[PDB]
Amino acid sequence: LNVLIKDKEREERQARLARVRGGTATGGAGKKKVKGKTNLGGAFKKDQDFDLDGPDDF
Amino acid sequence: ATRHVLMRQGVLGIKVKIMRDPAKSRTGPKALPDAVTIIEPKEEEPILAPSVKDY
Repeated sequence: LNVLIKDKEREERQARLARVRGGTATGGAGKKKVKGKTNLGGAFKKDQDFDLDGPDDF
Repeated sequence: ATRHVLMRQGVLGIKVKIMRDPAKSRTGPKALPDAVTIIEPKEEEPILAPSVKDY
C-alpha cells in the first residue's frame, strides 16, 4: 500500500508541474530551482581509482 | 570560469582553465616573457679573392 501511495504522489506531481512552465511550482518567483541527477555510471561506488580510463571522447 | 551545478545531493562546482596558444594571439604579446629565439645565420663561403664589380 505504501508503494501505491508513493507512485500516486509521483504521478500527481507530474500533473501539477505540467501547467507551470519552468521547474518548480511558482516558477521564477519561487527562489527555488529544480535539481538534477548525477549520472555517475558505476564509477564511484565503494570509491576507488579507475582501471578503465577512456581513450577517446565522443 | 566557475559554475555551480545544482544536483539533488548538493552543489557541484565546475572550474575550467584554458591556456590559449600565444602564437595565435594577433593582439598583444605573441610569446611568453622568457621565450628567447636566436635566428639562425645563413652560412656562406669565404671569398679569398678581392674583386670590384663595376657599373
